[PDB]
Parts: sequence; C-alpha cells; structure tokens
Amino acid sequence: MNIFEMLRIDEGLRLKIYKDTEGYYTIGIGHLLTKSPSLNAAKSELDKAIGRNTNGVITKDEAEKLFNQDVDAAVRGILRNAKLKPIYDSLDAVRRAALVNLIFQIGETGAAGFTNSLRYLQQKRWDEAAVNFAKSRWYNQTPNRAKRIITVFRTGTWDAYKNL
Ligand SMILES: [Cl-]
Ligand SMILES: [Cl-]
Ligand SMILES: [K+]
Repeated sequence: MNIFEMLRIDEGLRLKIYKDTEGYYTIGIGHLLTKSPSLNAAKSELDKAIGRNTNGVITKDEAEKLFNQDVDAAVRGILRNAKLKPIYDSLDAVRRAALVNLIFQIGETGAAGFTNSLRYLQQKRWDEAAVNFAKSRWYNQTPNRAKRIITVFRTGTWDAYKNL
C-alpha cells in the first residue's frame, strides 16, 4: 500500500470524461477538469492538460501521467500551506498518505474547514480526531470513502484498504 495505490482505489480509472461525486467533469484517476457545467469547457481543459486535441478520450498512460502530476502537486501544496504543513510534518507516513488523499479530494480550500480535526491529529488524539472528522459535509456526502480515510488516521494502518 502507498498513496498512489490508495488514491487509485478511491478514485478508480476512467479514460473518457465522466462526472465525479459532485457532478463535475473529470477523467483518469480522479483528475478534476472543471466545475463548469459545460462539457465543451471540460474538453478544453483536458486538451490543455494532455497537450493534444483529445475529444474527451485519453490513454491509460496519459491518465497515469496526470495522476502523477496531481499527487505530486498535492503533496507540494500541502508543504506550502502554512495551515497544513505542520500537520503533515507531525505525522507518520501512513497517516501522511491519508492527509494527501483528503486534500486530493477536497482541495486545500476544502481543508480550511478541518482546522479542528487537523489539530486533533497534530495532538495525536486519534480517536477524537476520528470522531471530529465525521462531523462534516465531506463525511456525509462520501461516507464510505471518508470512513476509510478516518480509520487510517485513527489507526495508522492500511487495514481499511486491504481486500480492495
Ligand atoms: Cl493539469
Ligand atoms: Cl463514498
Ligand atoms: K472518481
């Protein structure tokens, strides 16, 4: 288990544009294209991203390329965010992966509302952090995925992703 295998499980792989859990145009391994309701707008974003006129369809290799860029950028942004970097640095590698996964899904701005939960993680109050993370729109909207991420933050093990 590692961050890529973890996010590959949570996001799946689709080589044609599709709508994510929020209704937004996405492709590949959870690569958000745009929040716009315009398919054409999403297709333009895809072409920009891949570097060619794709028509809404990409290769597995291309999907993987954007995926690598997304995870890298996610970690990197965590490191530049003063509200997140200290949390990240305080955790072990397993929990760190859980935090990258959360940000990949909700974005830094999304995480702005997780100050309390993040603080419990920094305090290493695992159970409390877990309880706190569940009290969120994120949890309510994607509970199965959230449960997984929360168990990871709670135990520091990949048990929730085994058998997946
Ligand atoms: Cl991109
Ligand atoms: Cl879910
Ligand atoms: K997805």
